[PDB]
Amino acid sequence: MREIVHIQGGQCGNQIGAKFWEVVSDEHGIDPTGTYHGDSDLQLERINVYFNEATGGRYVPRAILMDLEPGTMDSVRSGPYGQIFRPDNFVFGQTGAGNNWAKGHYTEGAELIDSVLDVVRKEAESCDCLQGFQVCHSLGGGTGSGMGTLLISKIREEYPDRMMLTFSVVPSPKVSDTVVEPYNATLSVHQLVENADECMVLDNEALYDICFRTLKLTTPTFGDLNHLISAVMSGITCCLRFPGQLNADLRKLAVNLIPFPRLHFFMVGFTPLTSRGSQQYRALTVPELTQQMWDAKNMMCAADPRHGRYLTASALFRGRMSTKEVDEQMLNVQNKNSSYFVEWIPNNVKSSVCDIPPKGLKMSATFIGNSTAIQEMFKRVSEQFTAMFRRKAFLHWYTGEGMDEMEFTEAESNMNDLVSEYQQYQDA
Amino acid sequence: MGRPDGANGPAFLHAHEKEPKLPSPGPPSNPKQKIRPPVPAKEEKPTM
Ligand SMILES: Nc1nc2c(ncn2[C@@H]2O[C@H](COP(=O)(O)OP(=O)(O)O)[C@@H](O)[C@H]2O)c(=O)[nH]1
Repeated sequence: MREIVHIQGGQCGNQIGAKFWEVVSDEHGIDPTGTYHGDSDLQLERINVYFNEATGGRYVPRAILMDLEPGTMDSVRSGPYGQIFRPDNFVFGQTGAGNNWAKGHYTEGAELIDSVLDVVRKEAESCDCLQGFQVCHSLGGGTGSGMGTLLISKIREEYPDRMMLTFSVVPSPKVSDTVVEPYNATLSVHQLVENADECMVLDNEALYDICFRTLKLTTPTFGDLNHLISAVMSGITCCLRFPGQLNADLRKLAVNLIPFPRLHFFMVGFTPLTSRGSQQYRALTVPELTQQMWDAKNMMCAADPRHGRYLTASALFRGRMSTKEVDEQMLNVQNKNSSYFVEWIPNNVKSSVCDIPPKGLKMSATFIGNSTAIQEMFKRVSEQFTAMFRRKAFLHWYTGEGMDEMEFTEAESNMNDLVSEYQQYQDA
Repeated sequence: MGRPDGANGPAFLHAHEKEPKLPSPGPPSNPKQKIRPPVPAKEEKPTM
C-alpha cells in the first residue's frame, strides 16, 4: 500500500540516486547482497513502499535509471550497493547529450522515451495502490533536463491522478559548471509549471556553505553533498514507512502547502547538522532542532527567506518526543517573527512526527517551506538568459534540432507571469 | 624510342620564346558555396 516508484534521470540523477538507495537500504537493514539482515519487524512492515520481494527473501528497488553516456551505469553497477538494482531498469544510450536541451528533449530523448515508458509501466502495475512518482533531476545538463521533463510530460497523461515530486537541482548564480546553463534551465522550468505537483529546488551553493560552515568539512566531495540530498528525500516518506503519533501521507503534505496549482517551488533544510567538534557542546532537545531549521542557513537553496514572505511551511520530525513541545515551538515562530508570514493565512505551518528516528541518531527533523523569496532564483536565471539570448549566442545548437525561436519566448514569458504570481501574492 | 637521326638538329631561338603569360585577373568559376551562415547583425533583438 502507498507504493512509490523512483526515477533517476541523468548523471546527477544517477549519481545521487546511488546515495539515496545507500541510505534507505541501510535504514531497512538490507545488505549490498540485497538480502535482508535487519533486526526488528518494523523494517519488513512497510518495505513494499520501495522494494519488491524476490526468491530467497531478497528485496530489489523499484527504481528507474535513465541516462545517456553509459559511462555512468558502470559506476553504479560497481558501487557498493549497485548489485541490488534490476539489470532491466537500466535505460541508457551509447550517444552523448552534449549539454544541449534540444537533443535531450527533441531527438535523442524521443526514441528513449517509449523505451523508458515500457519500463515505468512494468513497475506501475507492480503496485497495489500507487502513491506517486518522484524524480531526481539536474536542470543544467541535457539528459536530466531534456529527457527528464520529456518523461514527465508523458507520465502526466497516463497518471494524472497520482502525485509526482521533483528534486530538481537548479543552476547556480555564482558557480557555472557550463556556459549554456541558462537555456537548459528556462526551457525546463516551462515544463515543470504544468506537469509537476511539487518541486523542491536545490543548489550546489547552499550545499557548499552548509558543508563548510555547519559541517566544517575540509574537502566537500560530490559524494558528500548527495549525503545531504539523500538525507531529506528519505525524510519525506518517514510517515509512509513507519508509525507515528501524527502521521502524514505525501498527498496531505502537498494540499497543505501549495495554495494555487503553480506555486510548487519549495525550500528544504535538514537538522541537526554538527561537526565532530560540537558534538561535545550540543544538547539533543527539540528547541535545538527548531532553532536550526528555521535559520536562513539550512536553506539548501541559495535564496534568503528574509527577503520574501513564507506562504506556508512544514516540519517532519523523527524520534520519540513530546507532541506539545513541537506545537508550541512552531507557534512561537509565527508570533515573534510575524512579518515574514502572510496575513491571509492564519496558521501556515504543518507538523508531523514519527516514532522511528534515523538508524544512527535518536532525534532528527526536516523542513519544507514554500517561500516567496524563491523568485530571486527565477530572477537570476532570467537575467543571464535574456542577456545571451538577445544576441542569439549559442543558438544555432538549439535550432539545429528542429527547435524554433518562439520556443524561447514562450519559455521566457512563462517565467515572467510566474515571477509575478510570487510577487503580487507577496504583499510585503 | 628517340627521334630518327638528323631530326634533332638545332633550331633558332627567338627572344621570349618561353615566357609565361598572365591570363587576367578574372572572377573564378566556382566560389565553392560556403556552408556556414553569417554572423547576425547585432541588432536583431529577438528577446521580448
Ligand atoms: N549534488 C551533486 N551535483 C552534481 C553531481 N554531478 C554533477 N552535478 C551537477 O550536475 C550539473 C550538470 O548536469 P550532469 O548530470 O552532470 O550532466 P547531464 O547528464 O547532461 O544532466 C552540473 O552543474 C554538475 O555540477 C553530483 O555528483 N552531486
